[PDB]
Amino acid sequence: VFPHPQDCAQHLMNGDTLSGVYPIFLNGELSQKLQVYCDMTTDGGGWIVFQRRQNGQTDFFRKWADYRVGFGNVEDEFWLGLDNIHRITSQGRYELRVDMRDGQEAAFASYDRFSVEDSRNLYKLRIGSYNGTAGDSLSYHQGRPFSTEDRDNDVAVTNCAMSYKGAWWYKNCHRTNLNGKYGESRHSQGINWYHWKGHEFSIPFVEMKMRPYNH
Ligand SMILES: [Ca+2]
Repeated sequence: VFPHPQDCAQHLMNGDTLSGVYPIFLNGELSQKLQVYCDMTTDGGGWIVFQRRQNGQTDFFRKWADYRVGFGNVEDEFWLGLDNIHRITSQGRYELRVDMRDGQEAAFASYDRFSVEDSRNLYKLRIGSYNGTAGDSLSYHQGRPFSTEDRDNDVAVTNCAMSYKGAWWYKNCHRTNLNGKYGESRHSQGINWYHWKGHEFSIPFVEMKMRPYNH
């Protein structure tokens, strides 16, 4: 159906049902290949996973350049890269899902719009309306630029990314911190999703993922 799938939903539509690594072609262009991890099972499948935490073996306390280009293994812990996320979210309207787990407990948050702006606009976050079980901890970050420890774009007098061991669309400073320090229970420094587990619990497994709206 789609000779050059531009996301995981188009792969799913072609008949590919197994989660794993797929090439997607941005704007359907053969020359714009990007390797991604497709979640083909959650809520019907078709998701591009663009962030994962699961074991703490990958350092996330990186700099702007690293968050721009991406790092990590898409089969393990990684960040797809802010330029890539901007390009994907510019090719249509995407929804965001955040899946989180703590042992046998699980929760999710979904937003019916998701985009980041370009480099010049500091990758500002845009999210739609919320539904789910984890609580809405991301709307606090609506409209905010991205910040890293070496590039403070937040509206705190402090450096949020340095103080809270992360990289995020910080304001003053956060309700979620999913690029924070793995396993870190000190208040607001770990992998927090406030409305699910507060600021003194670091979530051991999180995935951030996106699929075309109303798929
Ligand atoms: Ca600041």
